[PDB]
Amino acid sequence: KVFGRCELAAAMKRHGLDNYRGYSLGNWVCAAKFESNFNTQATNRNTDGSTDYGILQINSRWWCNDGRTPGSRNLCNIPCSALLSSDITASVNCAKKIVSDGNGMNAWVAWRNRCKGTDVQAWIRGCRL
Ligand SMILES: *[C@@H]1O[C@H](CO)[C@@H](O[C@@H]2O[C@H](CO)[C@H](O)[C@H](O)[C@H]2O)[C@H](O)[C@H]1NC(C)=O
Repeated sequence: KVFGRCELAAAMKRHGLDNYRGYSLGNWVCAAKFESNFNTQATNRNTDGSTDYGILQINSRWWCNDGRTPGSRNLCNIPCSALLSSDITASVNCAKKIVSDGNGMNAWVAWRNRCKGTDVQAWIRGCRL
């Protein structure tokens, strides 16, 4: 499913991401925009053989099991395919663990490179949240 900008903002807010660990909602919407372009089915292979999954492009090397990343970790205790669901719940719960992992949103390279330090509020502008 490809979410609408405000549609995703609403879904994320409902799942308690607005200000989770001090990161305002716009940060999360911005990260999703550049990581997957709001598409829950996004997958991208990484250099070391692992793969990123979902709207938030979560890595199989550490967070989920895809059965093909020899010696990876599954810290979110879920199969990576669960991160591709039109229901973002699993992606949100796993992201909550990632952002609390000590490096905040820097875990998301698209966020560091294109969101961090910008007017992230523009991303939820116009939405009825
Ligand atoms: C993207 O890849 C990053 C590098 O592998 C990864 O960051 C690592 O996460 C580890 C989690 O146990 C640990 O904190 C390392 O110090 C850190 O470099 C990051 O989590 C990945 N991002 C996502 C969204 O999967």
